[PDB]
Amino acid sequence: AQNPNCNIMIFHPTKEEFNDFDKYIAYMESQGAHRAGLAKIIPPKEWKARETYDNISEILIATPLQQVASGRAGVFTQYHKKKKAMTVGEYRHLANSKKYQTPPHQNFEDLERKYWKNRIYNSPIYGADISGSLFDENTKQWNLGHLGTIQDLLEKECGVVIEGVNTPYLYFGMWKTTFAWHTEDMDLYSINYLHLGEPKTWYVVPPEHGQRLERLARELFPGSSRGCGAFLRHKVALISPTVLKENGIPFNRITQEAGEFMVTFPYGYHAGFNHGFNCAEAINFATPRWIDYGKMASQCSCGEARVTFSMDAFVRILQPERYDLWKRGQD
Ligand SMILES: O=C(O)CNC(=O)C(=O)O
Ligand SMILES: [Mg+2]
Ligand code: NI
Ligand SMILES: [Zn+2]
Repeated sequence: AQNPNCNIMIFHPTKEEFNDFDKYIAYMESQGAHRAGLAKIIPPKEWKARETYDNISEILIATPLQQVASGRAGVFTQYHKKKKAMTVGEYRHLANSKKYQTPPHQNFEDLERKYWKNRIYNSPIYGADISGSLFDENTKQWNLGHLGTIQDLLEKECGVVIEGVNTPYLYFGMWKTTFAWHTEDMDLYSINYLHLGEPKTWYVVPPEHGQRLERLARELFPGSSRGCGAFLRHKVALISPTVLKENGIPFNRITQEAGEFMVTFPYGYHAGFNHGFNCAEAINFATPRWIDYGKMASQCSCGEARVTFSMDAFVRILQPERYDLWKRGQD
């Protein structure tokens, strides 16, 4: 078995190897990358996502989200308070303000310490989940707006044609902006490219150990657990590395820098935070190996998780028994 300790692997494809996306994902899996739940891909030196980022300030963040925490430093939830629209140029100025900027620090580890110590005492503002792409249309390799669609993968694998579309999302972050512990919708893969700015630190649980994280989460968030049998689908709970270590939960961590891709694998729980002003782009995707994870994915039916139009068909075809109850939660 390749990568039996489930370490995060880092890949350096050549420009030749960067041509065929599906093939390279299958290669990474042949080396055991999926066992970690997360892999880093450093693009060939010849590759670029676009020529410059000089003209992005007029992108609109229609609903910036203020991430307000409740709990204790290592075990907290966050809720998202909607704020007034602002441009990316306005948001970048805000991120660089004295109130919101990254503090002085020695290195990523020092910054990570300061994050866990201090996050809950602040409410950073996240420009998340903005439909769109920063890849130049002429970028042919690993262009997240030109991937094969999950609907087409389900059709190729299973023969059933379904409605729905699959497009990327932009994320504009600042210091302390936070992504809560989650897997993807329908336990899909994700791919995330850090276009610009300051780093993003990731934490990940190997897929084979995801249920250990779920059991800890039920213990640590007991009211939430009673409310919903899949409450991590709400994407609100945070648990620190120290707490995970105290409770024996297997995990790994890595920092992504600008110019790097990360891939999350089916049922790889992940969480993290941004170091300062940045912009990332991410999208879900599928491979043949995903289908069995899709069929087994938990679902929130309490009404909180509320997701895209396109998840309907995935539930309806892969999980017909659950369909009725899950759709009640959607309506
Ligand atoms: O970058 C973020 O805030 C969150 N991204 C992801 O969870 C992802 O790419 O799967
Ligand atoms: Mg612009
Ligand atoms: Ni994710
Ligand atoms: Zn729920």
